[PDB]
Amino acid sequence: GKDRQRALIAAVRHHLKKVNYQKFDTLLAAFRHYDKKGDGMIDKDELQE
Amino acid sequence: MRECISIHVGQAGVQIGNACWELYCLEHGIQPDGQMPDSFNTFFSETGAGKHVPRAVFVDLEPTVIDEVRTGTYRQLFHPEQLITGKEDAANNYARGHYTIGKEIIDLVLDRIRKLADQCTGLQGFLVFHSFGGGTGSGFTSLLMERLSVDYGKKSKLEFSIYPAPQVSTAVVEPYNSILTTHTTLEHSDCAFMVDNEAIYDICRRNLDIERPTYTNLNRLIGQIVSSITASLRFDGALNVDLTEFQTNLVPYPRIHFPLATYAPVISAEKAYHEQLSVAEITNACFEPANQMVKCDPRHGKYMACCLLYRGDVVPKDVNAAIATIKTKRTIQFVDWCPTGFKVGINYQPPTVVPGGDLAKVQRAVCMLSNTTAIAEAWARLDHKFDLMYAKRAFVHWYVGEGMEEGEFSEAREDMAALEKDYEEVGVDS
Amino acid sequence: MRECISIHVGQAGVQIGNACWELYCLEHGIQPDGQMPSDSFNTFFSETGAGKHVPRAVFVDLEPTVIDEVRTGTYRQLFHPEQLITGKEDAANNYARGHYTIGKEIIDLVLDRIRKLADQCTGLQGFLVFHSFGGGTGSGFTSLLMERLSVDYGKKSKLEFSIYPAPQVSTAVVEPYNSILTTHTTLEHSDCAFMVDNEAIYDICRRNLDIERPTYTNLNRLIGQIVSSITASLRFDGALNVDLTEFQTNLVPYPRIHFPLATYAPVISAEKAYHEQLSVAEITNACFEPANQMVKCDPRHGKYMACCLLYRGDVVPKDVNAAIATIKTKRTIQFVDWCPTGFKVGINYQPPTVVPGGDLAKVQRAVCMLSNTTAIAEAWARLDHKFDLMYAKRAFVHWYVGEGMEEGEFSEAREDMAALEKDYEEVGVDS
Amino acid sequence: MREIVHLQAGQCGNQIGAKFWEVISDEHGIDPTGTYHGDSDLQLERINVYYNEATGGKYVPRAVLVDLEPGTMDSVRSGPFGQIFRPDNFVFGQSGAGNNWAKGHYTEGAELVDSVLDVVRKEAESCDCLQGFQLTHSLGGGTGSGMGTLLISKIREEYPDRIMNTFSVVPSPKVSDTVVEPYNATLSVHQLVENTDETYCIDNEALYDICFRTLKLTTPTYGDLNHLVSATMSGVTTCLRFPGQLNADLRKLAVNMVPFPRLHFFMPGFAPLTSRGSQQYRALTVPELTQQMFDAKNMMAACDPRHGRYLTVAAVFRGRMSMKEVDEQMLNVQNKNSSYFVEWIPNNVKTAVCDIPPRGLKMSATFIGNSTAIQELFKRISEQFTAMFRRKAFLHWYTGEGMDEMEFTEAESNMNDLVSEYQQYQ
Amino acid sequence: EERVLLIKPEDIVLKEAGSTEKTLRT
Amino acid sequence: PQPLSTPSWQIETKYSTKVLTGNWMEERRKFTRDTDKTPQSIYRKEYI
Ligand SMILES: Nc1nc2c(ncn2[C@@H]2O[C@H](COP(=O)(O)OP(=O)(O)OP(=O)(O)O)[C@@H](O)[C@H]2O)c(=O)[nH]1
Ligand SMILES: Nc1nc2c(ncn2[C@@H]2O[C@H](COP(=O)(O)OP(=O)(O)OP(=O)(O)O)[C@@H](O)[C@H]2O)c(=O)[nH]1
Ligand SMILES: Nc1nc2c(ncn2[C@@H]2O[C@H](COP(=O)(O)OP(=O)(O)O)[C@@H](O)[C@H]2O)c(=O)[nH]1
Ligand SMILES: [Mg+2]
Ligand SMILES: [Mg+2]
Repeated sequence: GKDRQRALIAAVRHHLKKVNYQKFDTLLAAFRHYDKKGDGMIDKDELQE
Repeated sequence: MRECISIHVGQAGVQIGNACWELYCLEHGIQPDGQMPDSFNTFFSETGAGKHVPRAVFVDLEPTVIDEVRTGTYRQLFHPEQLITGKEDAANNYARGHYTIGKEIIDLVLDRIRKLADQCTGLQGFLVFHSFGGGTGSGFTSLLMERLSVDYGKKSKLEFSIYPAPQVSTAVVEPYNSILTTHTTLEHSDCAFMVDNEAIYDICRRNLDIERPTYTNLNRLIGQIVSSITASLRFDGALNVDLTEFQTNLVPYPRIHFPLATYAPVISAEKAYHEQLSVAEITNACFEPANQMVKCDPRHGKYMACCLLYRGDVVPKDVNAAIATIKTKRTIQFVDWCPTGFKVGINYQPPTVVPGGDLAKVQRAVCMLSNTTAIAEAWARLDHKFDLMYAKRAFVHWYVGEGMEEGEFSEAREDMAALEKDYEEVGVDS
Repeated sequence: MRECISIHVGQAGVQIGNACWELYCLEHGIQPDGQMPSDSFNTFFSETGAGKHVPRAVFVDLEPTVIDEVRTGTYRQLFHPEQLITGKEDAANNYARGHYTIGKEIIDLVLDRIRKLADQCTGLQGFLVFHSFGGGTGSGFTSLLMERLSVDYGKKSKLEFSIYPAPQVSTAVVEPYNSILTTHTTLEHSDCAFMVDNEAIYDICRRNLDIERPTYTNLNRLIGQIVSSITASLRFDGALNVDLTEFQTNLVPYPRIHFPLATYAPVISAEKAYHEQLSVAEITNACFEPANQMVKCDPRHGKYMACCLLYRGDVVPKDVNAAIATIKTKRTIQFVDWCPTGFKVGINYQPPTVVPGGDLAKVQRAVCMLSNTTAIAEAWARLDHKFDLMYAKRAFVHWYVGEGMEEGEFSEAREDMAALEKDYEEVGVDS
Repeated sequence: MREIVHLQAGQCGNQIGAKFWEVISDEHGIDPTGTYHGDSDLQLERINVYYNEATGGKYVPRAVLVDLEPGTMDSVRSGPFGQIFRPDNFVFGQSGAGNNWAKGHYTEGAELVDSVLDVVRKEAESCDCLQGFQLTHSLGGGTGSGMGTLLISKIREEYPDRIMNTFSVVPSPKVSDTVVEPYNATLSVHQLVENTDETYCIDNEALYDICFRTLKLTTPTYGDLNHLVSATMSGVTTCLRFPGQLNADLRKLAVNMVPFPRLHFFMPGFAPLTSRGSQQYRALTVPELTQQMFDAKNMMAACDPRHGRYLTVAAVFRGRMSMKEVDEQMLNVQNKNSSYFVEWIPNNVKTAVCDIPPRGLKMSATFIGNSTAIQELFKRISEQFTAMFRRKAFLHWYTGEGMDEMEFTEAESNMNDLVSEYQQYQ
Repeated sequence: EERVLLIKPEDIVLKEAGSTEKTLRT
Repeated sequence: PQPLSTPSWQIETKYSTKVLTGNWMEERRKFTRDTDKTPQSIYRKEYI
């Protein structure tokens, strides 16, 4: 009963991987864009936005 | 020091130079304000305030298309006298752009070319973007390139041209202005890359999966070729080419300067990460006829010379192991007088993706400029349509009433008939 | 100077070599790194001038799945990276695939390394070829390797250790086919081919060692003990030393009867050795008991032609000769009339070496026995019976047909083995 | 005492000289700063041969770095060793040669020589007793083939009695990279066969063969090919700078390999190459170097020696060794392969002995060989030239610069005569 | 990226066996 | 004398060196083991 969950997680993860690769040249810039607050950690509202 | 002065003529050259000079802004990291946030010296000149102004000229006879550049995003980048406007267009006629309308503004263009040549401490040549099928792009260009040869004699004059498509065509009297302006492109030109629109229309459909493209989807792929040709002047690499270097390795005779351009890999963003972008599978795409950007088939013709312009993580071992297996295909033919037919240029920098674009971020790319005899198929299908129209003497009063004689029509068919006759004699093996 | 060369072909031979090279390294005190911690090694190892030591063996297989185990194992620092020769697809238990089609693509690489080792050797004494009859690789590759090395080197001894197919337990269905196709060519290009089966070692491990469920590592360690015991006479010094050519002449009285058998003594666990003393007479009689032959056959049916006893450790000729006299006075062992002196003995001053984590006990002496019997004719009769029961209805034939092997060679090999069995009968009968 | 003045021209000569000046900086114990960091006194004893003394104990190379294009002098100055080359020894033009021999020999290559000829005259008179010269260039290019071979004509006329040994990069049918190389390859051979003393023909395809088969590396680069070429270049003058038992200069390699003035083409080989995995598992001994030496897979030219005959053979040895095994090994290969040497000259094998081996290696040996099989190198260039000159191809880059069409006629006629001279001596 | 803490010293590994490039721990 | 996995001119799809295909042993190890000192000469070694 978790097949829809696994499919949606896989689709979102692959889409985020390709979007990060196409937008950000490096990985530190991607992390700093994902985390706007500068605390060093990524929160749930940061992830959803 | 090494730098090119780009010339754009017509309504085509403005919309090609809108998407070409977009990439030069993004390749060197140039802000739309004009400042960095010495490879940029090839195009962007320095100033004591720290801003960079391009070394380009935009010419048209209508102010309709240049006013959008003047009131667009890039209004602060282009110099106020590097965007010259005429009051009235040439209106799809050769004679208007060559004698009446195109003569009133040639004195203004010559002064600006003379300025940008004086700031150039060393100049390699000129690059031209125009349209064969237009009035300004074929009428005004035919007097600029005649006048460029008088002042600057031995300078290189390359050419990126918009040639009529074999089936579709936007203008009725396009075959007149396609035939008549070729004389300027024989004696007063050095290497003439041609690209047409049907040969790019099919590419974006079956590769990029875009069902409905537009001119901005075509201008970026033309804008990707010109950066791959110039990339050896700008950035470091294992083997560097130059405008003196690949003119040496692609034209054997001075009347044959008509190659065919191609580019690979050309795929979308979704398909990229499942395939392997091998060095073999980016040079096997170029030799296929479906990747050709001129609607003609090299299977009918024979290659004379070729050039390969690599970018990115390319090993010279991979180039030679892929060239060696190319030579064993029976489908690709060569003339017997060119046993060594390849030139290899390696540049370190991988291509840069534009935001909102269709091409993906790749590590390797190669642009091949191949000379063939099958480009004579393209002119025969255009020489066919000219005499079919000229037999009934149609649309002639638009031409003789503006300032040329009717005797320039007989010269136009007879001059490039020998250029046709030049290709069967050359294509015969020794 | 007296040196031997080793070849390991097929999975069984490769894994037995994997077992035995560790044993040789621990006997000489040599790390898998290759250097001694801080000239009896000259038989097997070669001193690299940097300080390392390398073995004189070539590990070749048509399948990479067992030699990549050696390459990625803890003995990556021992061998030579050009000795390790791989194919791309196995023989799939097919003699024609092992000998005609895929066996021709690597044999030049096989012989070049052997030529290089021969050029490195200041002296050469013989070949040690390790394989099995049952598999297609170990049945086909060894045939063309024997004919090529017989073309190359003429009169060098070729000791050949083969895992013999047991009559009851076996893991293949073309095993009689592979055994017959090996023994077609083994008769004309060999001198000393020793046989080892699986079920006899299984019974020994179940009864003597009290191991209920033994794996292949126990069998491979025991066979490594056998090979170390037989080559100790070439490595170490002894009172009576045995050379390869001389015991080959001892063990081969007729050129077509050259299939001897090997036994080891004593094989006991650690508990029983504390309570029991193992005198020389008891050990050499345990050699002759029916429960200690490492080939499953009935020894009462066949007689003994000639046999050699190679003793390791504190062993003295007084009780050696006394024990031989007791064996001769024992009546149930029957010897042939034409050979009065069928016993040859050699003695070495060095004790056996245990392996840590093993199931073998620590003993002050041991012995390896090599015997020439006529009892293996029953096993070969059983092999011919299963072979012609397949061949009556031409089962499993079209694979060998399609690979490139003809039909009448089956009949030629079958009649050759019939002739060999009749030769066994004709030498068994006495004047 | 006696010094070698290195010359490098073009793009290929700069990159070869980038790697050549790296290992003799390694062997003499020279840091990238310029000072001396060594452990033995033998390395400083004869260091004036290549390195010139200056203030602060700083040693600079005695080499010029010449090209018509500044695209490669910027990179070689920004390499790991770019600080040590003197800025007055970078002569540069502003316009590239463009793969034309005419641009580099009459128009652009005929003007920049007067700056190069000035700066080499300041350095030549600074030497006490100059031995000769050495040069690295490319025949397939414009600057090295054009103006590098123009300095061959000019500096030979000014100094007759010197030594001129060259390191040319001949083209290759399989690693072919330029359309008009047959023209700049043929027309430079005519300048080589008269004004040089020895010739060592380096080839591109013969170096990929070594790295694939002998060295076992799947993806080589130019940083690996240049190391093999730079290994020979240090090993050919190895006895001018270190003591030995039977030492030999560049004079004695030329008087033993050249029986006639038009017989001065060689092909070189290097002895110690092995693999990466079997670095420490192979014994390196006098029989092992000799066996690796004479095989056809070790040769640095694209010619098979079995299809021709060796005329004369040179061998120089570096490392501590026994003198008897040296004499016996190349006497056995001379005696067994009786058909692979000509019979009108005895003692075709020359022996030289040095004492210091290269760093991290214990015995090394370089093979210099005059052979008739180098004719096969120049015949494949000739078959491409005739098939393309017959169609008058690409001539407007040559006729329009100041030449007549007969300069190609005389260039093919003399090169057809050089291959005619090798065949009669076979 | 090595200068720019977010990553522990144990997190950096070689990409392959005997290779110059550095990557992260999986 | 050519191994079945020697580098050559044949075009093959290359995976990482972890995967045991083609040539992997030669690429797993490192090239450099190049450390030694200059061991002087016959003349100084002998004449003391
Ligand atoms: N691919 C492509 N083709 C273009 C582009 N802009 C113009 N063209 C071609 O140019 C042709 C029309 O020529 P124009 O440049 O508009 O006309 P002109 O040169 O200004 O001459 P006049 O109209 O008389 O002033 C069209 O048929 C197009 O095919 C462009 O941005 N991309
Ligand atoms: N003692 C012992 N015998 C083995 C071992 N592995 C296989 N055998 C014997 O080998 C016979 C079958 O041949 P295999 O070794 O499996 O196959 P092969 O000889 O390598 O030939 P291929 O299958 O083509 O690779 C079996 O009957 C076993 O008795 C082992 O590890 N130890
Ligand atoms: N082996 C090797 N070949 C080189 C090197 N540099 C250039 N080449 C070869 O030289 C050819 C091009 O020479 P080119 O640059 O035109 O010579 P130039 O014009 O005189 O400077 C190429 O085909 C390369 O294969 C190098 O460092 N090593
Ligand atoms: Mg217009
Ligand atoms: Mg197997």
